[PDB]
Amino acid sequence: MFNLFLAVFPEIFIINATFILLIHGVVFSTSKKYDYPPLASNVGWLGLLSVLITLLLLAAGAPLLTIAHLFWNNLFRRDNFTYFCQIFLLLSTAGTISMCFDFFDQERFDAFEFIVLILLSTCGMLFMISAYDLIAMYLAIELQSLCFYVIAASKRKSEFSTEAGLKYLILGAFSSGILLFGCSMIYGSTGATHFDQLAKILTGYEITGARSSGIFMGILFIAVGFLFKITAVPFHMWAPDIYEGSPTPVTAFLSIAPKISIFANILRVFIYGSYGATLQQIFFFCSIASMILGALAAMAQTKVKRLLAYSSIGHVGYICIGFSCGTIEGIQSLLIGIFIYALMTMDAFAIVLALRQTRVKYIADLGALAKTNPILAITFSITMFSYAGIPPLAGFCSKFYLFFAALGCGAYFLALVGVVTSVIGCFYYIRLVKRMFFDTPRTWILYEPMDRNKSLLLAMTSFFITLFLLYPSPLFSVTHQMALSLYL
Amino acid sequence: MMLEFAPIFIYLVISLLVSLILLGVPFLFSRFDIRFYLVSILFLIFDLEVTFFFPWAVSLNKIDLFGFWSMMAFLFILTIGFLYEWKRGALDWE
Amino acid sequence: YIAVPAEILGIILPLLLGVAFLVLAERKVMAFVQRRKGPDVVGSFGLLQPLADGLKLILKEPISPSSANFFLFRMAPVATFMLSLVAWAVVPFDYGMVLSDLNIGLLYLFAISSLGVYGIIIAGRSSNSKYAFLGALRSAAQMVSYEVSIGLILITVLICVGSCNLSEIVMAQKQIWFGIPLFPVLVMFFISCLAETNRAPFDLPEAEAELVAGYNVEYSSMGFALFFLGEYANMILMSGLCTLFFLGGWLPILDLPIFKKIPGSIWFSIKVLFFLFLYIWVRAAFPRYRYDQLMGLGWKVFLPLSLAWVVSVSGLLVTFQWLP
Amino acid sequence: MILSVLSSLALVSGLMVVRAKNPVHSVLFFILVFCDTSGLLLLLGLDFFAMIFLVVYIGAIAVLFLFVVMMFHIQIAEIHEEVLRYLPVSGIIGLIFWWEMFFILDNESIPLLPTQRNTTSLRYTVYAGKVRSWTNLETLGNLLYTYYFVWFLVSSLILLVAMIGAIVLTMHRT
Amino acid sequence: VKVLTYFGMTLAAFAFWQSMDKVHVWIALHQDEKQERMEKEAEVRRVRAELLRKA
Amino acid sequence: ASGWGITGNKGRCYDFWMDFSECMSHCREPKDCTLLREDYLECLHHSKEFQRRNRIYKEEQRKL
Amino acid sequence: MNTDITALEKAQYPVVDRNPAFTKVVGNFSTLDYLRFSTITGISVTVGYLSGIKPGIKGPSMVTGGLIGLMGGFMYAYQNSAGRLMGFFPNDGEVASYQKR
Amino acid sequence: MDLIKYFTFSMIIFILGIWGILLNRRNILIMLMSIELMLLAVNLNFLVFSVSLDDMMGQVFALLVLTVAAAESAIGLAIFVITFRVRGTIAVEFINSIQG
Ligand SMILES: CCCCCCCCCCCCCCCCCC(=O)OC[C@H](COP(=O)([O-])OCC(O)COP(=O)([O-])OC[C@@H](COC(=O)CCCCCCCCCCCCCCCCC)OC(=O)CCCCCCCCCCCCCCCCC)OC(=O)CCCCCCCCCCCCCCCCC
Ligand SMILES: CCCCCCCCCCCCCCCCCC(=O)OC[C@H](COP(=O)([O-])OCC(O)COP(=O)([O-])OC[C@@H](COC(=O)CCCCCCCCCCCCCCCCC)OC(=O)CCCCCCCCCCCCCCCCC)OC(=O)CCCCCCCCCCCCCCCCC
Ligand SMILES: C[C@@H]1CC[C@@]2(OC1)O[C@H]1C[C@H]3[C@@H]4CC=C5C[C@@H](OCCC(CO[C@H]6O[C@H](CO)[C@@H](O[C@H]7O[C@H](CO)[C@@H](O)[C@H](O)[C@H]7O)[C@H](O)[C@H]6O)CO[C@H]6O[C@H](CO)[C@@H](O[C@H]7O[C@H](CO)[C@@H](O)[C@H](O)[C@H]7O)[C@H](O)[C@H]6O)CC[C@]5(C)[C@H]4CC[C@]3(C)[C@H]1[C@@H]2C
Ligand SMILES: CCCCCCCCCCCCCCCCCC(=O)O[C@@H](COC(=O)CCCCCCCCCCCCCCC)COP(=O)(O)OCC[N+](C)(C)C
Ligand SMILES: CCCCCCCCCCCCCCCCCC(=O)O[C@@H](COC(=O)CCCCCCCCCCCCCCC)COP(=O)(O)OC[C@H](O)CO
Ligand SMILES: CCCCCCCCCCCCCCCCCCCC(=O)O[C@H](COC(=O)CCCCCCCCCCCCCC)COP(=O)(O)OCCN
Ligand SMILES: COC1=C(OC)C(=O)C(C/C=C(\C)CC/C=C(\C)CC/C=C(/C)CC/C=C(\C)CCC=C(C)C)=C(C)C1=O
Repeated sequence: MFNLFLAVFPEIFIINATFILLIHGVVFSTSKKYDYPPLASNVGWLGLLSVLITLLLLAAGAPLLTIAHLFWNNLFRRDNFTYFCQIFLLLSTAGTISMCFDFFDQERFDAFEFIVLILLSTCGMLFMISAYDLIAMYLAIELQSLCFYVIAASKRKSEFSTEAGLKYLILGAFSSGILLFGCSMIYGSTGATHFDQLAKILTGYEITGARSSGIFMGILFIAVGFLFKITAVPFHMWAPDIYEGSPTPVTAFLSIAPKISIFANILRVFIYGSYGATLQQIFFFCSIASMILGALAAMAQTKVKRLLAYSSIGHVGYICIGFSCGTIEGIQSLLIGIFIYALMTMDAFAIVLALRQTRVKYIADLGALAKTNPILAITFSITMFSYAGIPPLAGFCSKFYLFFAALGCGAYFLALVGVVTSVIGCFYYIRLVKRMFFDTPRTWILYEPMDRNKSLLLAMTSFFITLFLLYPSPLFSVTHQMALSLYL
Repeated sequence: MMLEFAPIFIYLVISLLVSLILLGVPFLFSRFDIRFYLVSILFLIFDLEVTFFFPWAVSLNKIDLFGFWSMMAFLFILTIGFLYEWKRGALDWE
Repeated sequence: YIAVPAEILGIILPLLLGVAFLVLAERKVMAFVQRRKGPDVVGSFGLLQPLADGLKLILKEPISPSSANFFLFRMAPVATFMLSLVAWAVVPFDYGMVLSDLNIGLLYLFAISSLGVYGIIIAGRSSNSKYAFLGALRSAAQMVSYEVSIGLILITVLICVGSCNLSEIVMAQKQIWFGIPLFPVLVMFFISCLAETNRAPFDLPEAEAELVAGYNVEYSSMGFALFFLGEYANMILMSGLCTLFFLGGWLPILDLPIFKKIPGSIWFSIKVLFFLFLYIWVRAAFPRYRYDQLMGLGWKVFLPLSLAWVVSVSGLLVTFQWLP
Repeated sequence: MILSVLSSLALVSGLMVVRAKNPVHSVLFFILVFCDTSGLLLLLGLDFFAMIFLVVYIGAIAVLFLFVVMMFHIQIAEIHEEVLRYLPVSGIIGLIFWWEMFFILDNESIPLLPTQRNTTSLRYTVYAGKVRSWTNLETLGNLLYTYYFVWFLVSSLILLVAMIGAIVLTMHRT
Repeated sequence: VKVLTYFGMTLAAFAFWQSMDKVHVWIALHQDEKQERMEKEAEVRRVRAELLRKA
Repeated sequence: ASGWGITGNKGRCYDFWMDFSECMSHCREPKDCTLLREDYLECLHHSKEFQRRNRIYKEEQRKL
Repeated sequence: MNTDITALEKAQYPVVDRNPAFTKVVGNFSTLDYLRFSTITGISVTVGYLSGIKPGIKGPSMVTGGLIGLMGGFMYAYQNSAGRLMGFFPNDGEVASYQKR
Repeated sequence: MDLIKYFTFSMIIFILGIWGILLNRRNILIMLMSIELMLLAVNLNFLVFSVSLDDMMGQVFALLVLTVAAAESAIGLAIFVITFRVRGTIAVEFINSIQG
């Protein structure tokens, strides 16, 4: 009996460690004897440790995660794809946590519950990746969402943070209701919620004239929920406001991990299921809309956070082009894009968090940065050029695939849109470089140097961004492996 | 069978009529306190706990040890939450 | 179904009479403890006092203050009174003596109890009076707080019985009354019943002398009477529930032919009378808690103990395989 | 007919939820909607869910809403607006949803037209399933804690998040 | 609202639901014609596909 | 598809489901399992049964 | 409760025990398992101590970190030992001990 | 006709929630209430389908969805409370400062 639970050792450990940290934090934060010490950094270090131990347990036990698969079948499904997705999710969570300590001590954000909520949301996203039934998928999505709602409003006396939370909760709850409605329609039409059963029922028919309008609209509503989650246009406008109004570590965490989890869900639901061309057309139109709107709105922005939010919207458009084309290379390119975008976003938010120690808000606040911190201005410039997709930086992969699929699926309007939006993006990315290097403002802002954690993370992500294309084989092989494991 | 609910409806109708008769015969001759929200939240949580207890209580003879320990784990999570509330002063009305 | 209204009236009317005389019995017992005589002028031994008080109330002009919640103000007492009445549809007085033999009767009683709070809340809010509103909020919070412990004790009984059917709960006590092994649970249940019915030592609405205005202070004539009647009917119901769950309902004390001679309804009535006497006795014996103290007792004492009893009973019954 | 009555009550009560000027009144109508829903559940034979909808939706959730809305003391000027200018946008959105979504089951689940013949005699009774009938409660409890226990525990995690968030966002200890 | 207003709205809603019942009966009665139209269009499409495949 | 019935016995449409699943588990073309699939879906919704009975009712209303 | 240990991906090494008992797995702990266990626990205690200095709770922080490390290290050692007995990990020692007793 | 009548009941509840979103641009509390209405309609959809299909999966998920609805309302009302506390008002013009 005990050995059956080897399939959930990683999750058991992280949940138990989260409980231990909750108890530790609440017991000593309330201690008069110790004079109510702030425990955000102490619990943060212990939680980073817990995340790393979870990663060790998961990575080193790859076969064991598939033990007792028949017993666990109606609860979840673990395979190679989920293996790599969960490893990447844990790595992203560890990096995001490591970027938070200067924020904890200098702002004096003393709430250790922040770390606990991050860990519980990580548990939720882990269960999201392995979900193999509509019920499990919904429950894990809701756990993740509720944790985000709470942490988005963590600055509870701030107008901005409270506004972010309110908008997030209302729009999140609305989208979740729409998705749940879709799930109910699919169950009513097919008598099934398990992904295997849905695959068997729906395969071979798609729209064979006598199409289940119940099945067709259930798929549509579920897709609407998914598109809200990935911040695809027209279900996107929550994202810029929430990203800007939330505390910056929250914004960094939301920018990466939920995308990984929800894209795992989307792959395993749609790609593994079957209504077909309708849904790929959904993602096609949403990709085009996201690219165009992201480019234009980002061009309008004068503030750093909003610029990065709109940039992420545009990039999810680029990524969803891969899902749309419906090929093994499409899935592989989507995964490569997710990985590279995540690393670049981690780099960008490490810089943003470093600059938040002097309250960076506007793009113009970067003036004369090439004088006051030359190596920081260069590092940030490499990130921008990578965001623009200039070769040989890592960001060039997403552009290359966008056009590869445009000429592979046979889509020339898509190629035209890609060209135009890429040029617009390059303009608003090099505007930052111009501000740091070319401008001569009358008043300068002198920034405090970053802590060791962010400097090390920045140093590694900056080598990856510059040098990835010299040795890109491991990512290519692992992503091809994952794309194949979805069906075999 | 749902047959036994019909007398309840007729009982409700009669009780309502008695209420109207009794009440109608004499016509012939800005300070928000968060602790209420908090007690509402606690009641909601333990209301759901009782809700989940009901099927478990009637099903103990069939679920045996596995069901017992799964409910115990459920209770462990909820009781950790309760300990958190207790330490934070949510249960103190002074 | 044509005879169903006759059965319903045969429940409701004697219940209203019983409430009218419960008020008199409370006055009499309180007086006798206090070395005085209660009402003994209006009728022989004061037995006509309830009819006179009810007649006075119906002959009293209603006030209906100039509020903006004219409908809600009068409907709140109707709601609480109807809820007090409808719980008796599932109460069995003897084997086969019950209006609705609900399989889900225990949860139905819990639902009715949970619904009881709305009359008090709406009366407080609709009365256009800050004192009534504050008192109603405090009373509502107290009732919801003690409802948790009531529900957990219900779960303990359910674990022992394996069915939500009240008659089955009674007949599961043929071997032994549940109040013997679960005596601390019965004490907890009685105290929680006191708190849930806003009764002494938990009667905040009665604490006008303590600068705590009750939720029904703006009510006159028959709305106030409806609130009062619902409260006393709920006291009778809580006594009946204590009898059903822990004292074996209609069962005799000993399974002997001498005890089986007297009908089960009489056994049930006698146990209910004992519990009503304890209600009155407790009101006569002790002072009252403050609101904060009783809230602390609800969340810090009775909830943990109720949960612990759930765990202990279930674990013991699972271990030795004594489950129903 | 009975479903017509309950659906009419639900329709009117829901319109009152979304259109009452006073938010306290909206909460009270919401409570009427849950009562009607419970009636439907009793018609379906799901007495456990019928009772739980009263216990949780009305007994706990609506009470929370009522406590919060009552202490807010909202003035109508802060939330008033004329809705006559929304009739067209609601007309198109409602109609499209109406035409698509009230009739989605019609092609898959074609109704049996009631004929002028007693079909009740064609009801076949299998007594084998009637020897030991299961309540809704015990059928649900046979599954929640053993075969689908992981989802049960994840729901517990969701409730824990609710408790933590409620404390962290609103607590001001005296 | 007035109590009588709520009652009248309930009556109007009852009429609406009975009308919806009539609509459902109409939709059910036209299943056969819709099937016939679907079959004729399927035959036309199949004939066109077979004829164009001849070239 | 789950097999858990609402009254504590095997679900009404579970044997049809299992026949369809067992067919699809070895037939490389889903068109070979079309008949079993439409039997499963007929058990869920009774569409063809009710359509045929409505045809009978229609003819009765036409000949009266 | 019906159980089935059968994994999706078969073991690539000889199966000494398909579903080893808890105490058998613990008794199967090797020197390398104990090294992993002790290293994880020691690192966790060190992190607890160092992160606890600024709040002033280095002792209790050491205890908390040590509890996390003890649980994680035991889970990791159990994972390795059970995987060896089940044939999922290289298990030369287990096979040698099995072919003799 | 039973199943079409049970489904249109839940459907009117869902459409009412949608309309409540559409008609309440100055009243975000009612917007939250409309979202609960939609969640109730979905829950009813699962229960009706469970009976119609003779399958228990609809019932398990209905209970879990009730848990989600409870947690959602708790957290949402907390966020409402803190927004009101910061601004002293619930009017929508005081929650429009993030834009562009
Ligand atoms: C033969 C027997 C004779 C003896 C028995 C006779 C019994 C008496 C008759 C029954 C009662 C009828 C009279 C009602 C009271 C009138 C007296 C009065 O003083 O009213 C004052 C009233 C003032 O309002 P108030 O109550 O004081 O509240 C003030 C504030 O609003 C309060 O603030 P608030 O916050 O509480 O509320 C906010 C907001 C509340 O906002 C709202 O309520 C929205 C108002 C618009 C309602 C829209 C329709 C809602 C009904 C649902 C219908 C189906 C909808 C389907 C939509 C989904 C489909 C996609 O307030 C309002 O907007 C008030 C507007 C009220 C207008 C109601 C109009 C209803 C629509 C009628 C349509 C008729 C069409 C007929 C066919 C229908 C199709 C089948 O003014 C009126 O006179 C209007 C009421 C009169 C019309 C309503 C009753 C209609 C009944 C028709 C008869 C039934 C026909 C079908 C029979 C079927 C048989 C098979
Ligand atoms: C076989 C069956 C036989 C049945 C026989 C009985 C048939 C009765 C037919 C009556 C229709 C003809 C009426 C002719 C005119 C009568 C003369 C007259 O109106 O003077 C009366 C006069 C007020 O009349 P008005 O001039 O129109 O003034 C109206 C407003 O002031 C105007 O001010 P406003 O504009 O500012 O409005 C504010 C709002 C006030 O704000 C509100 O929110 C109103 C309250 C609504 C929600 C309140 C309940 C939720 C709160 C929680 C309560 C506890 C929950 C748990 C306990 C209950 C659950 C079982 O006022 C209203 O909206 C009132 C609308 C009433 C809708 C609610 C009542 C319908 C409930 C469904 C009944 C189902 C059966 C009937 C339908 C059958 C099929 C057709 O005074 C009274 O009504 C006396 C107060 C006592 C009322 C007690 C009613 C029961 C209360 C306790 C139960 C609560 C739950 C309700 C039942 C739930 C069932 C599960
Ligand atoms: C604690 C607090 C307090 C508040 C509260 O809780 C909280 O308090 C709680 C208290 C609750 C009430 C409790 C109780 C009820 C009664 C229920 O109402 C029963 C209705 C059902 C039962 O009705 C019949 O059931 C049997 C017949 O079915 C009868 O058996 C005969 O027939 C047997 C067979 O020959 C013989 O063998 C027997 O010997 C022979 O006797 C039986 O006598 C009779 O009862 C369903 O019936 C219908 O359903 C049919 C199907 O749809 C419809 O068929 C139609 O459609 C068909 C096509 O579809 C066409 O083919 C048809 O031609 C065409 O007619 C039709 O409309 C109608 O029949 C309606 C809900 C309500 C009000 C609750 C509301 C909510 C509360 C107030 C709660 C509230 C919230
Ligand atoms: C060809 C690529 C495609 C095009 C993209 C080009 C992107 C760059 C744009 C080119 C235009 C000119 C760029 C000018 C940058 C050169 C100046 C520079 O970066 O110097 C840095 C140097 O920045 C670095 O530190 C770069 C380190 C990267 C290490 C990469 C080498 C890896 C192996 C080397 C091993 C170690 C050294 C071996 C020999 C000792 C000095 O930084 P400061 O901020 O001035 O002071 C630093 C503080 N302090 C001197 C006190 C330490
Ligand atoms: C307020 C009280 C708090 C209590 C906290 C302590 C207990 C918490 C629960 C800890 C898990 C179980 C610990 C008890 C050890 C004894 C377990 C045991 O006796 O083994 C039994 C088996 O016990 C179990 O396997 C149940 C384990 C409960 C599940 C606990 C969750 C652990 C991790 C789950 C991972 C899923 C992801 C979590 C999602 C949040 C043997 O039963 P059987 O195989 O002979 O037959 C089965 C049964 O009799 C018939 O149905
Ligand atoms: C791939 C391209 C090429 C990359 C090349 C990689 C080469 C390997 C890297 C070599 C590293 C060289 C430096 C090694 C010596 C530094 C040792 C750190 C000492 C240390 O204890 O640092 C502590 C802080 O932790 C820290 O600062 C460490 C944590 C910093 C984050 C590191 C990552 C952790 C999370 C993982 C994220 C993964 C993201 C992937 C998506 C305390 O420091 P202090 O004493 O100065 O006091 C700080 C005030 N509080
Ligand atoms: C400058 O002049 C003006 C306009 O003109 C730009 C206006 O509009 C308006 C006011 C009216 C508006 C804004 C209605 C437009 C709203 C829409 C379309 C709702 C959808 C929301 C967004 C953000 C659009 C995103 C959707 C896209 C790009 C396409 C949908 C998705 C796919 C194809 C997959 C005003 C006053 C105006 O003065």
